[PDB]
Amino acid sequence: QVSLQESGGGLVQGGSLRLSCAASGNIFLWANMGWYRQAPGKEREFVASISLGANTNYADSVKGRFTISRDNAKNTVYLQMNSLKQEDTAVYYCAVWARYPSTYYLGRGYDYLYWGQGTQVTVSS
Amino acid sequence: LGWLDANFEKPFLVAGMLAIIFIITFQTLYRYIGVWTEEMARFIFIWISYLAVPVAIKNRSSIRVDIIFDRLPVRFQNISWIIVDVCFLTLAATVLWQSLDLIKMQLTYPQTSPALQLPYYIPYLVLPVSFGLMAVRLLQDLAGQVRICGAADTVIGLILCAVLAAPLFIADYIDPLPVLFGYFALFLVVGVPIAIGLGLAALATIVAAGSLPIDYVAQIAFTSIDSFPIMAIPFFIAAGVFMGAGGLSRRLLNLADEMLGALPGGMALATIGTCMFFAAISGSGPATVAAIGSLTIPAMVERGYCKYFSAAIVAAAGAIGVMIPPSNPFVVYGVSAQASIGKLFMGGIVPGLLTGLALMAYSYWYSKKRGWKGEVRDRNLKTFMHAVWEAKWALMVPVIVLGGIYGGIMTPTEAAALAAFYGLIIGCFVHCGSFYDCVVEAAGTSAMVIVLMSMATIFGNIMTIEEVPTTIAQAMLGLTTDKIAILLMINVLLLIIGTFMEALAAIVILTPILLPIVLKVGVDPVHFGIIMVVNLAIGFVTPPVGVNLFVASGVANAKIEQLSKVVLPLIALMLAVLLITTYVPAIPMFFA
Ligand code: NA
Repeated sequence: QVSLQESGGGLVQGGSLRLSCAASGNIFLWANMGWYRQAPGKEREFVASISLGANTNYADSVKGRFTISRDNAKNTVYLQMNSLKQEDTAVYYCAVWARYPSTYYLGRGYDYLYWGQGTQVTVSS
Repeated sequence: LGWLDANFEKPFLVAGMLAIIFIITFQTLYRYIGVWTEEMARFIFIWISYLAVPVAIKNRSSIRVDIIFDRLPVRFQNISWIIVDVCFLTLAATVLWQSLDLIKMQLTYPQTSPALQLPYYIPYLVLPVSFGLMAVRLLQDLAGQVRICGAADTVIGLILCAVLAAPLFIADYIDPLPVLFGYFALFLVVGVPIAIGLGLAALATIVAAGSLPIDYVAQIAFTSIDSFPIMAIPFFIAAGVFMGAGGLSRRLLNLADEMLGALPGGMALATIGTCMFFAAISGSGPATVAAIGSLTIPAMVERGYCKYFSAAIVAAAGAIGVMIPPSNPFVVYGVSAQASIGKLFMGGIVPGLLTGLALMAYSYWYSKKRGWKGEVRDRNLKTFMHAVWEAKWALMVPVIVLGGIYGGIMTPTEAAALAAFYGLIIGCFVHCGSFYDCVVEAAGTSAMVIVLMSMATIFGNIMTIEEVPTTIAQAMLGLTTDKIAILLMINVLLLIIGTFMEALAAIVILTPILLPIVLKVGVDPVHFGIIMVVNLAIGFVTPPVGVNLFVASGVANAKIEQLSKVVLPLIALMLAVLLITTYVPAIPMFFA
């Protein structure tokens, strides 16, 4: 079983919250890791993702603002959130999925993301 | 109907290949000058990649491991060919039937693409058509073979395939890995092309073990190579082909002679300077040996050098082609490992220079020892500038590929596309039937790699589903935990593999397994890439399967058993550069 345990979450002043998420389980190492933010009255959108070979993919709004890294030894994904603004005040979910899509249907590939509980990231002024 | 009986597919490869070169190039030019176009190119690129296979069966030019095929008699050589067609026909039919059903289902529930808005059943018509054409070309060659072999041989070939595939259906369930590896070895050993050997191995596991639903194969095949980074393979291969056959290699060889012709052994120093200069053009080793070995080897023999030493220095000197960017193995690794190609390319520069310096110093030592000498000529600033001006077209390409990638101006696949477009421009306006034939050769060559990657993705997926990367990782850590002791074990393993397996085939098979463990102990994913490529480049000139020796031996009509001895000192000097890059990660990754 997999139980992600997001860490470093909490309210913020514009400083950085430097989110960290660590995966615990029998697995050796996740192929992919990423972050999704579900703003209030909104949808669980996409924040950032890092491949096994360290190919980082960011959402358009996040481009250049958040850097995502990982520690393969500790099995931890970091989201060095920076220059945060009131336009970004959503909860953050730590997502991790395998290298290849788990299911295919009508010629498309789908990923089954494993999810962390999340950590409210509140920002004022 | 002779034109359709032989050259039916080729017009489409030529038409499509030109399109994706123009489409991606135009996309890049407008993008830089300042989005749906990529979707079109990716769809076409999938079309030529699978249309080009039917050609590769009629030519009978599929890449494969024939270590024991050559050893076998002629009779057994024919039986091996009928088995290859039957096996490759079992794969082709299966992807045909599933591809049809997949299209029938897609018609029931329409589903459009993001940008083009095309129904997904349109771009997927490559799978039924291409494996439809593939199956007939197999039937033609199989019909020809049975005429060549006879009735006694044919039943021997067919019955053997029946016993080969019997256990998959006889037993309700068999362990996934033994079937996956057990069959992959058999197909690899018999002679089946590597790309197909993977596909049938994965296909056999799905049947006996049911690792994935059978319907996944067609969907994986199209989706596994639906990415933009993979498109840099055909672009680079085309750019090399349109320029390797040009004859600019002679212009470089003159420039290399100008620089290093004066010193003792200056001829052999010129050879290495040429291969290094031509290493920034071709992304392949054998492309470099052939493009330079054709010229320098006859010249070296005439000047007095032992032909065997000329064959040796050219084989090793050409292995730098895959190190200095561009290079296929990095692109195969960047895609299979999902690592940064823009970093792997800059990674291999320093190992490439060190290998060349290593060889040049040894050549200088050998020449001075044997009294060999270069030509006499009053080279000066005037002559050097003249030689530079002549090879300008050759020296313009490295600017584009490096400046585009290193400078952060262009994606690796964008820079690859501009190179092919440039290769065409210099491939016709500085040198129709030949040009048409070349374009078929580039597309035929690229398809040899993409089809391998698609079948590898199915293969890699079944391995991951069985937690093989962890099963290997746990064993290695338990045996030892030191990072250094680990990187030694990998480097040794690749060395043994390089004497028996192709570079690109090994990369796709092994990257899914080795990438996690080396990451656990803290090896950078890119760094492990440079190690893997440099460790496999040495595999070019290591017998028995010398990917570069064979080309050089042919250009010199030498004996591999004797050419192997001459090149052994060169292997050692490369292993010295291999260890330096592995255990001193600062310098190989000076840029990356
Ligand atoms: Na190269």
